Amino acid sequence: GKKVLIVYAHQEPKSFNGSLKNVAVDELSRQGCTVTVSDLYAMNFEPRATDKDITGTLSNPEVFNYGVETHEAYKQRSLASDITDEQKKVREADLVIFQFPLYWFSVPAILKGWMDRVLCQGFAFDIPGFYDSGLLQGKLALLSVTTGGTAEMYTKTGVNGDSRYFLWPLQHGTLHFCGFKVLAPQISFAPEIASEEERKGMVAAWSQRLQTIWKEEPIPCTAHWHFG
Amino acid sequence: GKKVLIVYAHQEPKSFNGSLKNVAVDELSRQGCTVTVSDLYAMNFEPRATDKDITGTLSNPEVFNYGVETHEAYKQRSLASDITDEQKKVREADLVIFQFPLYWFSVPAILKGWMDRVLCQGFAFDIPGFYDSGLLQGKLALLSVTTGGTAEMYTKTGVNGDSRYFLWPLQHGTLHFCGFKVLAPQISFAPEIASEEERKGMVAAWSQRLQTIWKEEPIPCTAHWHF
Ligand SMILES: Cc1cc2nc3c(=O)[nH]c(=O)nc-3n(C[C@H](O)[C@H](O)[C@H](O)COP(=O)(O)OP(=O)(O)OC[C@H]3O[C@@H](n4cnc5c(N)ncnc54)[C@H](O)[C@@H]3O)c2cc1C
Ligand SMILES: Cc1cc2nc3c(=O)[nH]c(=O)nc-3n(C[C@H](O)[C@H](O)[C@H](O)COP(=O)(O)OP(=O)(O)OC[C@H]3O[C@@H](n4cnc5c(N)ncnc54)[C@H](O)[C@@H]3O)c2cc1C
Ligand SMILES: COc1cc2nc(N3CCN(C(=O)c4ccco4)CC3)nc(N)c2cc1OC
Ligand SMILES: COc1cc2nc(N3CCN(C(=O)c4ccco4)CC3)nc(N)c2cc1OC
Ligand SMILES: [Zn+2]
Ligand SMILES: [Zn+2]
Repeated sequence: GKKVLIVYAHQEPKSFNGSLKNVAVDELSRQGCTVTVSDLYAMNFEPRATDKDITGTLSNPEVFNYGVETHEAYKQRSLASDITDEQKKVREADLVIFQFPLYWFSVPAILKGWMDRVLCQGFAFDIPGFYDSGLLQGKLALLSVTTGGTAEMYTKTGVNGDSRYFLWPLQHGTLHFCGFKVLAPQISFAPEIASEEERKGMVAAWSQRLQTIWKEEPIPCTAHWHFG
Repeated sequence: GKKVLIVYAHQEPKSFNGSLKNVAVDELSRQGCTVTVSDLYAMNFEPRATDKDITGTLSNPEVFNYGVETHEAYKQRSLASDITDEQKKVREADLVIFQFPLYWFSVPAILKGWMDRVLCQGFAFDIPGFYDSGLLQGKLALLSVTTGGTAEMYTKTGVNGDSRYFLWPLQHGTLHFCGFKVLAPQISFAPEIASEEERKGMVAAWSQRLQTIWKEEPIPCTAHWHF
């Protein structure tokens, strides 16, 4: 028995991202997995890292330091409940899938805020207690990303460089840092450009990949994998 | 005369980032430059890309495509005023400095939202206006970043890898894509582990570099430079 959290960042249910999220839910549900979706836009999820994220007495009220104050708030249980709600979902999950359109070679800001606010020190990592010693060790993570650019454009000799270059901050700097084993990303290239058959193909490839997701090995989340 | 925009993303005026922003203001002001600051947290800047970003009625209110709708709204002068306020500052600027602490090998979400919302198709880029021909060509951009990790931690065979690895999505994927010439980043490594005198010295060095900022050449913003 397995628990899956899908962190989903798209404004439009009828979008290609919406379809990818829906087939994920359908297929994991069919397998008998426990499935939860955090639909960040529908939740109006707060992306800003602010002093509103701590409800208790601040450790240093004269000079506000977000990292210091959230680490302390986590230990004291004085974090805002929207953060601790998300942390519960992550804690219980065996696999976390991020479903999002690529925005400026990265996640949309609303999802960036989820990373900034939910993955605090004490919960997701400590110093020491990061990368292979990260606190979310034992969990799997997977990026399911859609692009405007074609696969052509995302090659080493294309304008945008290889797709793996833009994965580094997310796969390594965030997920690996927190101790996740990272599964190979699912990149669905340029669905707005693609034909009807090509889009249906991309949806079914994801659906089909999910059938055997629990048999996959993680990537070696290293500089060499990303950059060669 | 030169116009500079500083897009600043820290919650605390007394912070190390705050000090770096303040010396940039002081030094560029001393030089006679026109200086504007967008203090994102103080503005409570909206980071979410939503249909609220378009005023009046939408191009296709059945299926919402942010990219399409904001491109159309830009062309039809129908974007929310927080966005168009920022676009005016960017249009008039000769240099845009981004002052921020590194969050997860990237910009804080509030700053990511400025990028997502302000740099829309029609304003910052178009077909064929991207990279070398991007719509903001002729402008300079500069990332001034503070980190938790020391410089040693950010070496090519360090835990965190090379600094330039994380710069790629920001410098190339974003700024170069819009046509900016990118100046070398100012990276202020690990202010929190001090010393109080060593912090003084990083602030001073940023100020010193700003003295000759207009003489500098842009980096070659290529896969090669970063990797
Ligand atoms: C601020 C911003 C920054 C961006 N930065 C980048 C960037 O840095 N690099 C880059 O490459 N791109 C970038 N993009 C482009 C962006 O990544 C794409 O527009 C997005 O990935 C497309 O996914 P979508 O779900 O919105 O597509 P949609 O427009 O929703 O889908 C395309 C088509 O697929 C159809 N569809 C939906 N479901 C199905 C289904 N079940 N079967 C068949 N068809 C279906 C839809 O009806 C639609 O016609 C950026 C976009 C924005 C707005
Ligand atoms: C969500 C999150 C994600 C993060 N992700 C990363 C990451 O991926 N990689 C990484 O390396 N780090 C990361 N960090 C750490 C972060 O980048 C550092 O905490 C930050 O850059 C420190 O900058 P600051 O301005 O807040 O320092 P401050 O705490 O504000 O500065 C340190 C000291 O400088 C003092 N000071 C202020 N002005 C001056 C002055 N002019 N002269 C002398 N001293 C002065 C202050 O009083 C303070 O004591 C993350 C932090 C958070 C909260
Ligand atoms: C090559 O890399 C990039 C590609 C991008 N594509 C788009 N779109 C989204 C909409 N498209 C369409 O097919 C389209 C046409 C009509 C309706 O929809 C593709 C262009 N928007 C961006 N902001 C991009 C940024 C990039 O690099 C930073
Ligand atoms: C190696 O790369 C990383 C370094 C990090 N350092 C910190 N600090 C900054 C240094 N601190 C301090 O001296 C300190 C101690 C007490 C108060 O302040 C706080 C933790 N916080 C993060 N979130 C980091 C994330 C990283 O990679 C994703
Ligand atoms: Zn890694
Ligand atoms: Zn470049």
